[PDB]
Amino acid sequence: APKAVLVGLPGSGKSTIGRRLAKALGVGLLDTDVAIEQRTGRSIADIFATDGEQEFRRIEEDVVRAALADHDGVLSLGGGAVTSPGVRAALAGHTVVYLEISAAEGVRRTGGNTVRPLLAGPDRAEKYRALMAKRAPLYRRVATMRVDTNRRNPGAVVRHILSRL
Ligand SMILES: Nc1ncnc2c1ncn2[C@@H]1O[C@H](COP(=O)(O)OP(=O)(O)O)[C@@H](O)[C@H]1O
Ligand SMILES: O=C(O)C1=C[C@@H](O)[C@H](O)[C@H](O)C1
Ligand SMILES: [Cl-]
Repeated sequence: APKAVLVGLPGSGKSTIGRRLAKALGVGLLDTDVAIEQRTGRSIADIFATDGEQEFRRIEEDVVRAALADHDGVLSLGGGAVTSPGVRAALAGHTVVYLEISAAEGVRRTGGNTVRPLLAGPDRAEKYRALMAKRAPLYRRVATMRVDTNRRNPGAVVRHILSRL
């Protein structure tokens, strides 16, 4: 089982806090987004564009289930993995760290638009707040630890988690 599974909105720090937390624990980071682009050989954008979200979500879920069983390090989920109920089910019993971020900050953290199909285009503030409205209940539902990352720097978020594992 992972030492911890990080979830939260795009730009909440999953990948960054993931890396740093893995380094601190001396374990591997598995980043499901990364695991998908390797498993498929495609970008996340290319999948969303050629295959659609439903098809991404299915590939994501399979990867997520395997990671949850096979990885003993830090597992960072794609930002919308929690929208799959099979994902949410496979999370039950795990150490799930919900990185919380305000919309204004999240908007700004994602502002060099990392790809992110679902944040792409203009009206990014609006889209980000709508992602938050829909997913926040889902993150809270799967979370065993909620960490506010709003005015905490990545090292402090890492320490807050480490101290609570
Ligand atoms: N606690 C934090 N404080 C400041 N910037 C952060 C923090 N967490 C992440 N970031 C920055 O925000 C950007 C998005 O982080 P990332 O780890 O890619 O988020 P996610 O994996 O959740 O999309 C990165 O440049 C990272 O450097
Ligand atoms: O639905 C989402 O919020 C996301 C999906 C993909 O772009 C990536 O899996 C990412 O981490 C965000
Ligand atoms: Cl994300």
